[PDB]
Amino acid sequence: MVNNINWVKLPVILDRLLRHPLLTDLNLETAIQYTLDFISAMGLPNVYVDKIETIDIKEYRGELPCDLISINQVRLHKNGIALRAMTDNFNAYPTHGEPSFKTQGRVIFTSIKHEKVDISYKAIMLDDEGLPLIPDNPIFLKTLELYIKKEWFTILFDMGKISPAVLNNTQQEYAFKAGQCNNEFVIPSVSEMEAITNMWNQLIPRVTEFRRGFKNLGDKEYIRVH
Amino acid sequence: RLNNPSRCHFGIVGSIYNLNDSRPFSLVDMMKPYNYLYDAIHDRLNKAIAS
Repeated sequence: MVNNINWVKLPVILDRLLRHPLLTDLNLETAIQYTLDFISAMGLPNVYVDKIETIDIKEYRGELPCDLISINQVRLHKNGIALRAMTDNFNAYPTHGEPSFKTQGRVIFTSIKHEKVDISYKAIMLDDEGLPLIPDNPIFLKTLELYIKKEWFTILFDMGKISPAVLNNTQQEYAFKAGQCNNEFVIPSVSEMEAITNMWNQLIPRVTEFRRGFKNLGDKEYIRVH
Repeated sequence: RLNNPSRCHFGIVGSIYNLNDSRPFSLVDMMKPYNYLYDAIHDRLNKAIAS
């Protein structure tokens, strides 16, 4: 992403929506739900807060943080070796290898009995109130505005309180701004293209940056001169 | 030398492989530009191989 994620409070979107006379029954309560829906539907990883938090494994099981949404990595605390996805169907079940993990709810199922594991996860940036905090990018703001307007107009169209042409226009505009917002947050910046370039050109390919925390992924590959 | 008392020199004997009282244009001199072009083009080749 080229631009920086400067955070602003949620009613910034209600400042802009309520300019429309047909959206004056919208509320913070509705904006919260539709904002969370938009955040998930776009799935942008720059909108989440990166956190690292250690936990203990009692026996092939560990308690997971409260605010976790998605895991970047899990690794062993003492070695630093990363874990992979668990493909085993009988992990801690005995009868009569490398470490891996599997997470469903508040519980992470590892293949290790008693160790500390480090989890690098993504959460939502919250407010002084326990509420979501949105980027102030006017592209993001316009796209979220258009998302909420599209949902409200879809309800009102299901009633027959909006013309089909009005909803068709709203859907067209939301679709274009959704694509544009997707490209805004995903296209790398200059530093991210230097990292991608140093990942791309290897005379000797590097294929083991998962073992580390992808630390050396964008490190330049130097060849000595002979 | 027998007849000339002024003819003398040192132990050093040699020659310049030059043309008409000029500085010598050696074999390495006349192969060097090609070697530099070879090195540059092979640099492009290696960078292509990496990518």
